[PDB]
Amino acid sequence: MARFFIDRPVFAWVISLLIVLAGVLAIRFLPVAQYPDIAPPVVNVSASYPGASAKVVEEAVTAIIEREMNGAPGLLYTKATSSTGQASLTLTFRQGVNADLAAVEVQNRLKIVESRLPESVRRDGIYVEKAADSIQLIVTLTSSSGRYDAMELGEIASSNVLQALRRVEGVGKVETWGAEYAMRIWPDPAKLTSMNLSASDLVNAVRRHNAVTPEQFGEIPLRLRDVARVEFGQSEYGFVSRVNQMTATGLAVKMAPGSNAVATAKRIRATLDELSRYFPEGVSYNIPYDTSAFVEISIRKVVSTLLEAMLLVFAVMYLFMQNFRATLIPTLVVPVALLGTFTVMLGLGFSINVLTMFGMVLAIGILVDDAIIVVENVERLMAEEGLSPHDATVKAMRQISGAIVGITVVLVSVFVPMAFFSGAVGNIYRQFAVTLAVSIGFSAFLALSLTPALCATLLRPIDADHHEKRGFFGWFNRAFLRLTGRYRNAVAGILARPIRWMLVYALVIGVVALLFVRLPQAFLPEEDQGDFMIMVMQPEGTPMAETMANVGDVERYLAEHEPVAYAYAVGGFSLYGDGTSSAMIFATLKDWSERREASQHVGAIVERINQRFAGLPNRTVYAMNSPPLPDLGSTSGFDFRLQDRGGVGYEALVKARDQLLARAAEDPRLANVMFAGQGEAPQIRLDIDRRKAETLGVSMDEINTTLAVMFGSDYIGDFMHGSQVRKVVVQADGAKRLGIDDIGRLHVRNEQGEMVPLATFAKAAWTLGPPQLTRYNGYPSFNLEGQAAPGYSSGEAMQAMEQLMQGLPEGIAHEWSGQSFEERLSGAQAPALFALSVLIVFLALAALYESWSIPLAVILVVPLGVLGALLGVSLRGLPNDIYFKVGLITIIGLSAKNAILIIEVAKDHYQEGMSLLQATLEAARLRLRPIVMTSLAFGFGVVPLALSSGAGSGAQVAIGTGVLGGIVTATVLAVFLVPLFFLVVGRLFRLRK
Amino acid sequence: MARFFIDRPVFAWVISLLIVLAGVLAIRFLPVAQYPDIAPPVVNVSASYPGASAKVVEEAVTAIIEREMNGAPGLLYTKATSSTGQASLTLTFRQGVNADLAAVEVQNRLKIVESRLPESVRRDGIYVEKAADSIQLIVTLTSSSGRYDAMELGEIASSNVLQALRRVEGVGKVETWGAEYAMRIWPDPAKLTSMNLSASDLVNAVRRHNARLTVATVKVDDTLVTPEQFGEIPLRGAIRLRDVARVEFGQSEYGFVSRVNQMTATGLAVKMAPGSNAVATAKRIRATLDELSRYFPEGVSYNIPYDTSAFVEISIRKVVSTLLEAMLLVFAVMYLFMQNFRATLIPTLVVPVALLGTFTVMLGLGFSINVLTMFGMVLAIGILVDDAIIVVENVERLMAEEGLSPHDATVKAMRQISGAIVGITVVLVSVFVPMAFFSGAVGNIYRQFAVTLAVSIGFSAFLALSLTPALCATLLRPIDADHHEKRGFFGWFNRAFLRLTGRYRNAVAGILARPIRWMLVYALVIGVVALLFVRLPQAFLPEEDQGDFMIMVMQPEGTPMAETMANVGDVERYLAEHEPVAYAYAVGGFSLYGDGTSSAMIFATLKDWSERREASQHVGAIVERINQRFAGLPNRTVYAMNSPPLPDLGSTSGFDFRLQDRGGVGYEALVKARDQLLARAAEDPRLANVMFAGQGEAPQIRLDIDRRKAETLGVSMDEINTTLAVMFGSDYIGDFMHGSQVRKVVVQADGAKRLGIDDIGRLHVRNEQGEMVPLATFAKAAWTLGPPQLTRYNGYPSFNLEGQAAPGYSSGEAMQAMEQLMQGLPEGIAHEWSGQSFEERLSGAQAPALFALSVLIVFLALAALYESWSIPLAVILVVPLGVLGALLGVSLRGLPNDIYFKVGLITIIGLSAKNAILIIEVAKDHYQEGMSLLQATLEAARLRLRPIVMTSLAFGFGVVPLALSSGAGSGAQVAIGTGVLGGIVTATVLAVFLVPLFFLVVGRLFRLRKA
Repeated sequence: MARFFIDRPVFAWVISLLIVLAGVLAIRFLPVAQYPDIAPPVVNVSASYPGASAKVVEEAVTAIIEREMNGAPGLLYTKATSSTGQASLTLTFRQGVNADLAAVEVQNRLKIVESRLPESVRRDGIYVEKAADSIQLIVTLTSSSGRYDAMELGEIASSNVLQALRRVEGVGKVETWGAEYAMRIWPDPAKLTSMNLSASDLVNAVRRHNAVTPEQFGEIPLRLRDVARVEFGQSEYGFVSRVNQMTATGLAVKMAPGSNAVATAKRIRATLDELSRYFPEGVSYNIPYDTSAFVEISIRKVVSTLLEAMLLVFAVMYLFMQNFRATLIPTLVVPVALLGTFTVMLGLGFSINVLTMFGMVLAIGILVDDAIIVVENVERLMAEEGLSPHDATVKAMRQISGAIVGITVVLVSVFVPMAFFSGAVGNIYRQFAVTLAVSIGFSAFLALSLTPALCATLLRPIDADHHEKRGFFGWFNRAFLRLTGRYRNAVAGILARPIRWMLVYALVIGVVALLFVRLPQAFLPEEDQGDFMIMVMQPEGTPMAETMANVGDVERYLAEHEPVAYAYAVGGFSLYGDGTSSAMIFATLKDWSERREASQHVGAIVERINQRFAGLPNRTVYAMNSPPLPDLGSTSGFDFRLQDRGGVGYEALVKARDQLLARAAEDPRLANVMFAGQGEAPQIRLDIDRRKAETLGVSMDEINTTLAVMFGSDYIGDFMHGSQVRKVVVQADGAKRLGIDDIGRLHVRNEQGEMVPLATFAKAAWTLGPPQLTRYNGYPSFNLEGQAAPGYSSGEAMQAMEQLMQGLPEGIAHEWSGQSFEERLSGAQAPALFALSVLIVFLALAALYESWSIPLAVILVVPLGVLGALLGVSLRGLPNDIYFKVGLITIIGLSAKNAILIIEVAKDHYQEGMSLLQATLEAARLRLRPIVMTSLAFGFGVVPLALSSGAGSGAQVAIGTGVLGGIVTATVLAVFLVPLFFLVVGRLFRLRK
Repeated sequence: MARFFIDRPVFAWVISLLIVLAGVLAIRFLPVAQYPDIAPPVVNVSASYPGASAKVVEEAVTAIIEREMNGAPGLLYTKATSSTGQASLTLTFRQGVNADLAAVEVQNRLKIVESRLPESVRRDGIYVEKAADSIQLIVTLTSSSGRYDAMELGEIASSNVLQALRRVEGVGKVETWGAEYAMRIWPDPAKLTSMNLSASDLVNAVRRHNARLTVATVKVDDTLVTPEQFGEIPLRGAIRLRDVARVEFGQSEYGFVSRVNQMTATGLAVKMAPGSNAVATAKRIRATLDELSRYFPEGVSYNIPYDTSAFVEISIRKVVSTLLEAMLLVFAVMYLFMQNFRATLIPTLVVPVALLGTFTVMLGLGFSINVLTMFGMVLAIGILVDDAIIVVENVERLMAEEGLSPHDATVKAMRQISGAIVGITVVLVSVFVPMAFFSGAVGNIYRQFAVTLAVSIGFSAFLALSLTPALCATLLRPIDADHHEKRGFFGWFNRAFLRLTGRYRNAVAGILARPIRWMLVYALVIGVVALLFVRLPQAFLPEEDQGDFMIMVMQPEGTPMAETMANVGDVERYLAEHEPVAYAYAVGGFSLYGDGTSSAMIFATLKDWSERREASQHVGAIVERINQRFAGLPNRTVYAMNSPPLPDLGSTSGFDFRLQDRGGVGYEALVKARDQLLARAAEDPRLANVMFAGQGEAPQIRLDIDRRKAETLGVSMDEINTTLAVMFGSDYIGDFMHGSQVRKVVVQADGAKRLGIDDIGRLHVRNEQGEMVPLATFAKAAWTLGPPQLTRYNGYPSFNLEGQAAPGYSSGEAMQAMEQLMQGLPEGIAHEWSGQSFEERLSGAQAPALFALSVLIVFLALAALYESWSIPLAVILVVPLGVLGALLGVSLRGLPNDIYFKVGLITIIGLSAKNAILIIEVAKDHYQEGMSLLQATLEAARLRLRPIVMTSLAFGFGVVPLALSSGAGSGAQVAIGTGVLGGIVTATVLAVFLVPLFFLVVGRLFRLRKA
């Protein structure tokens, strides 16, 4: 069809312009994110057994539900956490499962197993939801005047902000982190012990008199305040959200799965604008934590990188062609293909993410390659034979179209298999594959439609002045001619002793194998997200005052030695277990431009935070950067599950856990390996004598009420306007300090009501036990989370954990979860990835060139490029990762292209009659210049990624360095060994001459 | 496209290799089953009202739920049954809806009226389930050491076997039947007479006493809910160990009586997860059971008394073996004729690739590998072989007759046949696709695979138009002079076939010479085909010996569990004496009720078919010996389901007549109307056997409560229920009998053995004050004859009537006749057809319409292929010839016009049509050359003789094994065989002697002329 467009330039221009218009419109309509939809579908099942406690809930509810859900279609795995009187089973389904249909199936199974579950549980009702549990944005209301305090701000948010934020499209759930006033003026057992009451008297009297100030609450006849004289109960600070050492209402925002974070954030901000339009007096919304900002800046940076790559490719193509129009043609080819790729992305639903932009940046050189071939040949014909631009273009098309077709076919074929892979790794592969393949296809189409027309119109007959530059360009031309002569001599040398150089090639293959073995595997690299979390782990049940003081210290440190714009945290909420004395500092860093030095990088900041809070047994303040992929995983470190598949028992499982933790501490590869589960806590066991209950005349439930007045919630009447709370909780437990044990002597209200302290009616034990019980995939498990020590990759850390598991008592498994599971999947997929890519290349070439020998040689070419990629990544110290594997695929494609460039022409000349040796040498010379030109163009197009620096540059460096090294060897080695490969193959298989 | 691939062999090779790899992966991922799911999505709602009258159950549970369900999306119809103590509402949903979403909606609608339902049912909880009552495999653990209790064995199973089986790949559910450990309150029958039972009060005390703290690490670890702890719990002399409980309980939780060959075991049913290979899943289960057996304390021997997977596997084996043997026979025939090993190799390579492509498409669409899929695979391999063999034969004959080199011969042969190939592909597509339009998924599968196998001949349009031409262009080597024809059997056979061809040409010339007579013969063929088609019974699926039979002992409404066990033992002994049963596991309850005391299920696995080869040892005869002879007792209704067909939906002329509409007419009035209607239906000749499937009214006793006197007295109605509970009262439960494990507590008068009948309206009742006053003073017990179960259809109490059409009378005609016979019945009563009747009423004329459409499309396509409006008529006329042989064979065999027969007939039509198209195309080409119609026709007949003979011989010999099948799936195999074999024989002979006549007749009639 090339001739058709040659004679119809207007038609080609029309097609190109239509493509450009479609691209612009698609870009306007295309959603923008950072990463594709890697979030695995997740369904949460929640049940409650108020009449039960921990480890009875697990046996009666958790185990039954998890056994029923076993065998669910698409069920990736199951994590079941059973607390006291509450069971939560999160069933993670594999990527590609309809969340709603999955929830439907879960509900069906839940109804099927409902009968087995305790009737109390059935009446309670087990809920099934699909909401994500990852906070994407936080909202805080701050009153500048200070008129509205925590309770007032919380009421304001609940009245306006809360419902409006839920109304916003794209957010699944808005969680509130505020608190409301209460009036817990109730004594401790020290007070009652000094007295002779079991607090039924006073609590009941307060209830009667309610039917009022805290003083008046205490001053109640049993008007004795002293009997109830305690610290002024006020739950207004109950779950205080500490933003920059201040108290503000916390509004966690969890965006709904499959929702554009940027658009959802924008909608949230607009709704907050309206709420502030109806603000009370001084209240204003101050979002302290956001994720979309890094997404936006990353997209901007990659766009800038793309522009720079385009500039560099123009530079190289000019250096070779040395004429503006000739360089102009491929530069015009580039954007059209990119815009068509954008349109296809919109058609397939692929959102504009960092990965697709990486694909475009890599594409640029591959896109220019074909037009480079076309224009180079047209110029050669227009100079050597002096053909008119039209005639030169026609002849060049006649002699170049086959090469164009072959190169495009091999590239698309190499980018085909990766798309078929599933999982989040499959999604990343799909992004890159779609981008590259569609771009290359459109590049070929333009190289056969637009490029010929431009070569026949834009190109003007070169005169002697342009023919002999007599300058730097002339020097380049003469030097390249000299290099071509030396290259011909070198290729003759390569073919002189084929056995020797083939042995060298086999050595190259061996070195490839060794390098691949040495290179450590890893997942996507870390980046300076601009925000991080400092989990202040505290002893379970420690006074919340200690946690709050520690949080204040953290906030001050972040405001003294760190560049933190927003140091937000929640008291009573943490990934430690969400305990009342557990907090997490959701710190947001300042601008990345301000944070330019290495110390100002988030990693160094976190390291300094750990150092500052090192040597603190009281508070384990562990800082962590935001996970690079917040969907598949939630913790920066690996997710290890210590499954008790053998059923060794809880105590034996704990022994295995502690031994593994000690060995991990010994292991140099591992670091910061900690048990996410909370430690054993003292649990009192009141073995109240039921027969004694019968004798006393107070029911066991009546005795339960007596110990509820001893320890139990009863919210009757509050009046404080601050939060407009009408619930004064009579919780004698929390008020003053009832937590201290009463095993010495409990206090009981007998049938008479004389309030004589309980002597032995309750057999208090005050033992200890686990706060929660965790099972993974139906096996009791302990969640051990660690990280790789500096100088070791994540894959190395995972392998270290696996090795240390060896030696644990039989019955202990090393299950992986979260991002660790995806890393295992990627490591398993990598061999299939490369092997399938090479196989598809071979088959495509075989069908294309109607032979097996030609694809055999082209396949022989690949290991050199693979070698170069490995060499570059090792030299820079980068680990093997998904980006490295994609780079490997690209290098396979480029090496195959460079191989074909020589091999096809050599095959043509050989079939004409030229001796295999002679044809090989002649081809090598003829195709030297196109190979070098295209390879340099592609390499310098990838250079900006390799040399990228700053926020969101680790990924760019990771992919670019490997691609650059591969293309470096995919040319230097190829131009010498491809002739050898073809010669040897032609000797092995008698090609038709 | 042949020219392209002829020039590019490696290209075609690559395409074929891609197809092969895709096929391998598809087979790796394809689901495997016996039959595909055809049943419309059905939701079962079950509820239990402990100790409630059937009429009471209908009034509260059945009616409310049924009424509310009306309105669910695609609710095709609603059927409801109200037994005593439980009710079941089957909601049949129209096909196309997702069963899961329907189940969720049903659950929500049940939630809507949960409150209205009685509190006891609320505690029990309405159970909603997608209809999957398919227990494929059964695992039982017998007391191997003779020292393990049934409940002990069940404990071992639940602890270890249950969870492991749940984890096993492709296991939907592992529901169990084994008896457990539940308490059973066992007071004396004089408890109320002596002092008072008032067991309600003490059981409420049990529930109240069991308590846990509400407030946080502090907790209570004291709760007494066990038989031993019942002496420590306050049970309200009064009842306690400290009070007077005495007789505690026994038999723990009496449950499903599990006896594997009269040996106590534990009931552990297993169902396959839908979409999982049953055979492979069975293998997984077997290995897991091996490991667990090693675990077992040498007394828990695992037994498999039931596994449907075995028959599925053996049938699939039969089919696969048939495929392999067919390929071998094709090799044999092609060597017999061509005598060139490479030429023999070519189709033996081409065919499997097309099969694998069919597998790939099948996986893509979602169709699951089933006996239907594989059986029809064996149908189209002959068609697959046919196209490859005609292509290679045309290539080789040019290499022999002419001196064309393999490449040139391939080019010319493809130039000759390609257009015909395209036309034939289209024709076969248009003859197989219409089968999909049927509302029967059986026909849909038999379409999809056969359609993509004619489009495996379309993959041959990418192989036999691409790969086969390429292979012939390369693998074929020029004939080694005449060395291929030596003095051996091969050469003599070749010479003899040449002589036969000469004789055949002379005979065809003779037939053409007198066309009128042979056309009259063809009309006679039409008449014979018609008459044979008339005299043939209609069926849907031929049953086969699965290797197992199910027995259900239905007994009077309630029989003592001891008596039920006695009858079960009698049946089991009879089976162990006069029947070849490998395993005879018996489980109480189950059957229609599901847990009914009278009901009893016997899963009895037969021996291997080899030892049961004798016809009397076939499952049909074995079931025949049962249900009579030993069985047939008046009260003991022991009936053996004679190998319930996996698609339990096939019904030749079954009428699902439902006298649903009540219109206020009393149950008695509806009974009268039912009797009148069934009598009149018996009288009318259009109708046949008509029965009232509902069980006849059994003796009973009612108790008019003294509710008015209870209003006057202090006796509450709940107090009356408690007095019943004292004497005739059970089904309440307890909790926490063994730790977290939740068991039950059941009040039983006089311990286990009350031994009382006169308790009816005799027991005194102490009032609210406590004064002993017989409720019999005002409450009266009266003998009655009430119905066992109340059935309501679409919200109307109905009498399900099952009938068949009288021989020769149309099913729809008989349904109209049923309606007319009803016409005139008392007002308020109406009819509603269900199941097969309902579907037929919806549409029954699909078949003629799509058949006519297929004929029209074929005619148009042939008109395109021949470039004439007259020539296709001959190809159309060819069709009945093939039908003749299938009809003759099925008549001689006596087999019915089953689905297998019909599909095989369609396949034979396709094969004969392909042959006819080839013949007529070649004849037309020769005519267009200039040769006279007669001579061109003769030449075409001569040429298109050897490929047809080879095709027919290979396919027929491949089909012969199936036509001679011996047990182990014999039914379907022999149906397919008989049909295809007869069609092949007659089709081939009549075609080669008549299609030339057809072309000649058309040419003379319509004045065909040169271009």
